[PDB]
Amino acid sequence: SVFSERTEESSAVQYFQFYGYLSQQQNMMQDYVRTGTYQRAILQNHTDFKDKIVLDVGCGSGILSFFAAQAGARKIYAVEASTMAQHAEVLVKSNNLTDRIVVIPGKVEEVSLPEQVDIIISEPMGYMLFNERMLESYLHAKKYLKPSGNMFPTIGDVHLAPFTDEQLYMEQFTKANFWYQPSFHGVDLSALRGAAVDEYFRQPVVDTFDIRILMAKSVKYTVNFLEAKEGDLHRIEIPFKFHMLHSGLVHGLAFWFDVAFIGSIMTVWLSTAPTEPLTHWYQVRCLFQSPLFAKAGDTLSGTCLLIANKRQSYDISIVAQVDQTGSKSSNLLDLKNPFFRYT
Amino acid sequence: SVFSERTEESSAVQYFQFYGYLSQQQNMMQDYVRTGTYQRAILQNHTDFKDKIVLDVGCGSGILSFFAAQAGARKIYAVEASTMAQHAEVLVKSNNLTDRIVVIPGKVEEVSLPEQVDIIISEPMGYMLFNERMLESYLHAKKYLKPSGNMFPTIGDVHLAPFTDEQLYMEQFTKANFWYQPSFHGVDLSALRGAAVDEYFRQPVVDTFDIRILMAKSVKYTVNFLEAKEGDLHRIEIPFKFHMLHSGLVHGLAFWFDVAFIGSIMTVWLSTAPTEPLTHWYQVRCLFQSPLFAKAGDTLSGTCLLIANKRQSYDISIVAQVDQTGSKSSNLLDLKNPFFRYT
Amino acid sequence: GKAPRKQLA
Amino acid sequence: GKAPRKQL
Ligand SMILES: Nc1ncnc2c1ncn2[C@@H]1O[C@H](C[C@@H](N)CC[C@H](N)C(=O)O)[C@@H](O)[C@H]1O
Ligand SMILES: Nc1ncnc2c1ncn2[C@@H]1O[C@H](C[C@@H](N)CC[C@H](N)C(=O)O)[C@@H](O)[C@H]1O
Repeated sequence: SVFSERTEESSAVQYFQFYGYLSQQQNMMQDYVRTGTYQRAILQNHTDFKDKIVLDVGCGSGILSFFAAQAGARKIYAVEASTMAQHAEVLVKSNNLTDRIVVIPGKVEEVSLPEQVDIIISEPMGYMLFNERMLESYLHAKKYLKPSGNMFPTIGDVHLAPFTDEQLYMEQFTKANFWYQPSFHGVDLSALRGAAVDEYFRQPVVDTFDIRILMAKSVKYTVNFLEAKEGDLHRIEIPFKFHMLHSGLVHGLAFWFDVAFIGSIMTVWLSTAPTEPLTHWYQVRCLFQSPLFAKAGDTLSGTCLLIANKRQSYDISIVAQVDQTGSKSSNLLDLKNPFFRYT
Repeated sequence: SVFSERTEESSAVQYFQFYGYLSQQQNMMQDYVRTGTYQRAILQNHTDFKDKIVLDVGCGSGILSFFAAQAGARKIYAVEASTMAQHAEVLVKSNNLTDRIVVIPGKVEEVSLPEQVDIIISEPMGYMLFNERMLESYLHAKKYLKPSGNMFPTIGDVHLAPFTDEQLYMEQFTKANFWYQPSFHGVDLSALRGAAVDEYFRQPVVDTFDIRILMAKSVKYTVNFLEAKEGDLHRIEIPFKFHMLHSGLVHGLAFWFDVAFIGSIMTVWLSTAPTEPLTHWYQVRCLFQSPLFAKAGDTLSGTCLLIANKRQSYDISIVAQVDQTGSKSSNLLDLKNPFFRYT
Repeated sequence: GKAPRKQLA
Repeated sequence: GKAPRKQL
């Protein structure tokens, strides 16, 4: 299948095992901004659901399909690849909705639907938007979509912006200097210090932060889910040119994202920005191993290049330079192995 | 090989990935109780190393081989199956010990060794001693061991005791009871209440606690690494009969372990007991879904059964009863998936 | 990755 | 398991 083609069997196994935990479904369900906003987007756009056919891609517990039911949908196909599907089925019975929600166990790239749908709903956003590669599954599902049908969410915006955080930066060396000891129980560990530094710098940092670390207004990269194709996400090139609003040492780029549900009645947004209340997505920061000095008014240009891999994530390559000086920094990160820093 | 018959190839990859990181070797290394105790064990029993041949099973950074070298051993084969073996080789060079320590990358089940060894050293203990199934690699390695040659550690003691901790019980219970809600965003979740309790109570709790929570002298299960076959650890049966010293609710069994380095000169013990200073193994608790009420003077009897599995861990079953009332509790725990609660 | 979704308060 | 030894 398209799925097994781009995915190492073992990565898939781990992945659906994770989502097979009620505890992990719960963690997402309890994100109030997330779950509350999904519900509000669907109900306030009741005309996009009333008496409609819906496809819920990766339905998990069923929760989004219950919201589609609450807004008056006639038939909701709820696809789910983990063993959580059997739990979703129990809930459909116990909520007496067996003639309106049909749970279909399997990967959306492999199952069959008995008809085409008016609208597709999903929550496939990973941290940094793209982690997990599930947006490709959401896009793949468009094969089930009637001409002029809709997608909820409709578009995704990724935001990038430069930050200064001297302490975050210096902490990497603090940790690595464990190895800079000539006699750890009599053993000279020094030779591994460089490797230890490199290891820490490859991990994107997942936590939140005060917006005052941001040194310029974000640039955004948009994905239109109505128009995009799966292959558009195999190589994601994000050029940037930042107009520096603050002088200082630039230690990396910060990442967040927003999605919009563009309904017939209204457009509703779900934001994971550091200006908004916290979500279980936090925000993401990728450091430079060499920081860049800039001054307010300078221009920081470069490219963030995301290259999909077979473990349902991306290899991150970031190259940036301060134009006025031509000072430059380049960095490689493993999106599937982040440092979860928070508390 | 014995190893991959035992092990889901997938599990082996992820496992050795984890030990491939310097941060994780650092984490073990900076547990001073562990690292210093091993050093004392080895250095204080210098005659067991002086001019001997040594095998280090899973040498990681090589730290234990360096100790064996400090104690004056002739040759040390340092076997390591993760990519950490590269880093170990760097250290042997930078510490000018190329003539005494030989890194032999590969699983100890699969590699060849030039000669038989006088002694084997390892640190193969997991959570609750047995997690990871590394003890079976360590026992397997005795095929390289000479007649009357030694093991370090020599023996391992697993201790178990009943505990009372209502705050811990309630914390897990409260999480499960998310799935007792009849109207979460309008949705009746309650049919999954039972499944949720099962899943949460399946996870053993890894953290420390005060000895005051314990309600009876511990029961001991011993493994003699000199004598045991690796098949001895496929099915681990631990009967128990606790004479209760306090009245109250028994919320589960707590577990810890000790190992003894039975040297020619002296024995040195490494203990993860809750009476002893903290180590990175903490202690482990298996909670009962429904606690058992006990009077001081009662006997709490039953069996803890560990079935080894292909994900390099154990399925645990704990059946207990208060003899004086016939009040029983049966539980199944997934040792691979603990709840790390600490701090 | 190991834990694709992060635990929230 | 997924994280066989955790932090001290
Ligand atoms: N290719 C796929 N086919 C079917 N289900 C998938 C696929 N990829 C991911 N999933 C599931 O999609 C879900 C994504 C979750 N973020 C959302 C669960 C649920 N819709 C919720 O919003 O609470 C997980 O339950 C995954 O197991
Ligand atoms: N079957 C095996 N063959 C070789 N190495 C192994 C095997 N199983 C586990 N290991 C390694 O054994 C090590 C276990 C560690 N707890 C010990 C590291 C090191 N000896 C230390 O004390 O710091 C890890 O580095 C694993 O990669």
